[PDB]
Amino acid sequence: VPTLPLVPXG
Amino acid sequence: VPTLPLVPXG
Amino acid sequence: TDLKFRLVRESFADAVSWVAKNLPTRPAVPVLSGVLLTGSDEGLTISGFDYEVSAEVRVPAEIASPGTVLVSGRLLSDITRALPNKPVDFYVDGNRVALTCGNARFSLPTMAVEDYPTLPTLPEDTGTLPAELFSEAIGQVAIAAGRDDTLPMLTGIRVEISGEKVVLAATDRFRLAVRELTWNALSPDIEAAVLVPAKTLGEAAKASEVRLSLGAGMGVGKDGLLGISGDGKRSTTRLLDAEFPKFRQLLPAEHTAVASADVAELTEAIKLVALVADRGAQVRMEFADGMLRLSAGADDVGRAEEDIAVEFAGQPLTIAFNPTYLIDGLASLHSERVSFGFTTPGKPALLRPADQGPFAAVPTDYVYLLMPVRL
Amino acid sequence: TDLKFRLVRESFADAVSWVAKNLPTRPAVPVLSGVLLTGSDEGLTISGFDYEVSAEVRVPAEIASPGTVLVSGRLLSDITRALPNKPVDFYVDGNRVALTCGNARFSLPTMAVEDYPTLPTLPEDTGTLPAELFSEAIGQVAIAAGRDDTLPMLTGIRVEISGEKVVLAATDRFRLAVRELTWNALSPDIEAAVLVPAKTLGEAAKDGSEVRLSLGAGMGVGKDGLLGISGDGKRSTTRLLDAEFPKFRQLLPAEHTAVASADVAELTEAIKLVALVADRGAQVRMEFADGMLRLSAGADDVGRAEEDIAVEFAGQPLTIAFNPTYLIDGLASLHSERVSFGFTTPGKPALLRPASAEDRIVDQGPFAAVPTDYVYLLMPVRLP
Repeated sequence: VPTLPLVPXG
Repeated sequence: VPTLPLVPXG
Repeated sequence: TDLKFRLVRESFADAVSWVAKNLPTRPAVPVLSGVLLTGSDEGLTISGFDYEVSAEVRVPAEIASPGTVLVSGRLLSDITRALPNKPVDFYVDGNRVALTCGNARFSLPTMAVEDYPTLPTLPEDTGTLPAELFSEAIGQVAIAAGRDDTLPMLTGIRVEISGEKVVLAATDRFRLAVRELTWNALSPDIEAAVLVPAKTLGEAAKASEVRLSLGAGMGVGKDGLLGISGDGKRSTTRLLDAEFPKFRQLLPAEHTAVASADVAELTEAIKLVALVADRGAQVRMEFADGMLRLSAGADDVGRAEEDIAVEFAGQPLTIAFNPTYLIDGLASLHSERVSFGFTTPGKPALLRPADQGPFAAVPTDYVYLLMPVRL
Repeated sequence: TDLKFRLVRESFADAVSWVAKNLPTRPAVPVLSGVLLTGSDEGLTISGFDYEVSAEVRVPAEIASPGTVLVSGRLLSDITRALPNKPVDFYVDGNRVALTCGNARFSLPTMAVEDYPTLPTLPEDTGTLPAELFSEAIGQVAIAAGRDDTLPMLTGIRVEISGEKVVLAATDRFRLAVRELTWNALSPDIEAAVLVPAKTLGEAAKDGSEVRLSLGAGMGVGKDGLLGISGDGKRSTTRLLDAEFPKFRQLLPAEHTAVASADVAELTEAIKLVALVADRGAQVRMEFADGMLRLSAGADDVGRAEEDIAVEFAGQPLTIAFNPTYLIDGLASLHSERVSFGFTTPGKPALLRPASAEDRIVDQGPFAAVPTDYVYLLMPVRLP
């Protein structure tokens, strides 16, 4: 269950 | 909180 | 032979969901989550059983190949409720069920049919009555049953039968509800009393003529089962072997005071004043002078009173009740007005549908006897 | 002077209930269960404090004697909603309130007015917009907010203001919802962004004329730490979140390898059907190609499901999987008959945006992002 590629955050 | 006078039972 | 059939979605969904509604939420063993589907020239039968309650419905269907299969019941219910509104094809291919409908297709595992208990055979038919009366009467009495399976003598609805006359009774030791009715007897020498789990009966009632199957003649109740049948549906419940309390001792023959009120107006007033009752413990009813002063509360949280007009006669009294139990009784009367019969503030109050005393008890087909709380 | 007034029950009940909705259900001390009632000059003001949201309402009333009093708000709300439909008389007699209405009488204890915390002053007005638009926009993005206080940077709705342009955004790291709208700014040079707790602002979005938002003026927008919301004789303040919203604009894809559109109701119904066999409702799989969408779920142990629906589709065919709850949330937030999907790969976010039944999909790509007032960006899950 990957996260949105928020940087930082994931 | 008394019960009905059921005998037995109360 | 492998079961293969086709039938209308809504018909399928209604039948499965009615059987699945009874399935245990906490299944004692996994196989009891299944429903059994059986196809013959006599149609499609859907059944479930948890050793206590069974449910079985027959629906018309095009049976291409007869057979029997066990599949997950609530899953099948949810699927059939959500399918496209098209004919449903259902083919068992061994260990796997193919379900197709419109642009949708499901492949479901089967369950071990050899482990599923066999549905009990219904006792002989005992009597019949209209669905409306069955539903009304059970609803009126079930509200008073105990809800604690550790006290099984209270969790039942007592069913007394004498020829064409039925008496239903339930108590939880705080209220007693009794309903008398006439039914259509199917057997002559019926003088019996059984005890039926109230929750089960109540649910059967909240679901055309109803046929009760308890046996015939002197055999009534001997098989330990009640069958309920109507409209291609048929259910069974195990009877309770517990002894019902001696409820007829409680029914007062005379009243020191009698009153009548408007049911809706009183109900609304109890709900209003009980807003300041601590934990909704009690509402107090002061009766005198054609007036009911309904009150609740205390100085710590707030006090409330509403005065409503009533007919009253006899010895004035103040008597307090559990407002939920009182609303429950009022809601069960199904009449515009309620008649009360009182003796003292410490003794049961008689509610029934509707010079200075004492007042003889009035014959009626429904009583709700409610114990007061202490002031 | 002791407060004494009369007013119509429905008006009293609505006003009190609106203030009391924000009070704690388990107040630490009794004064925090209270609402303040203040009567003067033909009006009754009802005020409620809470550490996050405070609120105040004024309604007309026949004031026989001016004054202020503090009583239990939830209890008063319950009582007034259930009183007879008669004029409500209310008078304070010492430390108790006598409330009379038709044949009903209540006697309520009061609390010490001087112990009620002070309600925060509304910041300067910032701009206005229709209540309907505000509630809809909040409702659209609030669904994407995180609900875990340990990740506070996810529990807000971001409010960006650039002159007449407002952007609302929310994310929980799995979906991102962004809604743009225009409003009527009340001062020049507004260029700011704040973070408002989502659960607050979302529930508050439930009728009116125009809503006034008060976060300050000009360069002062956001400096007071409060979002004021006013309209219809009601005002409220909501304390802003000190957390920092993630950098979401770099998530928005400018180009897609595939686009699709579907009917929202048909797709919603199909997801609900096939997800019945999804383990823990964890995933549904979407195989797009040839003007068809094959939606599937499940596994051998519990059952497999498929439903095929017509879609408009162009670009590179692909199979991509989603959390079906998050997918339905996004479809339900579009508020349109159809959905437009924008894809890159099965492992990268999918862009959902509203489409009308009067929109239509086309070449075979690649496809520039279409400008849209609303986007719901959804991370896929891994295929088995």
